[PDB]
Amino acid sequence: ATFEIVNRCSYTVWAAASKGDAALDAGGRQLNSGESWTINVEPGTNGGKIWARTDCYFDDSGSGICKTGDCGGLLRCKRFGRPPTTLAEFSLNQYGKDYIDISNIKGFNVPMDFSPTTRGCRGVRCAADIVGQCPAKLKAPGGGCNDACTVFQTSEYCCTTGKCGPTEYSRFFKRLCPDAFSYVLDKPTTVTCPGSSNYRVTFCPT
Repeated sequence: ATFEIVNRCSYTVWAAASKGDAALDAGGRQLNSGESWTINVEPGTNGGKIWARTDCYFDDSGSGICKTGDCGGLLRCKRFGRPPTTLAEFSLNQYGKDYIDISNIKGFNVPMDFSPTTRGCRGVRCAADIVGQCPAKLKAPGGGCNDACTVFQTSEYCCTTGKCGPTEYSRFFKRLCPDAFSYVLDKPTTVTCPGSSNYRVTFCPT
């Protein structure tokens, strides 16, 4: 499947793409404002994620640090990034269908649209100003708005027992971005697309 990753933000982002135990495609790249990066994701990929990283410094070996979404200090991510990270999540060719969602379960750093470029399903978006409106206790100094599990590490926020409810913090994210997951047991906002669809992830869509 083809994903075009577009940075419409006014600032540089370092896109990342991983399935948690390996990079997808090159795994990461710098995107200046307006740039587009096209990646190929193997059919059958289960549990892939794309996200943006902000305020990164990398050396010539591709080693460094980012203030949001850092993936063990690498330009080319092999593992998932450190919160806060708005996530585009996908599983492809699962019994004939692709499944896509946006999640705020690991917080929010950059607004995002995640849409098919082929026919037969809808896109999803979280483009509200979550950072600006972030509750004081969830604000990340490096930038972004952490989820409550990351911050407080309780069974209730992290849904460790598999039983948890919405919280004051999850409802913040859900009010601003209803079409994104706000906590682990949120009513799913997954979109079902035809198997082998192609997609575009746009940072700062509005």
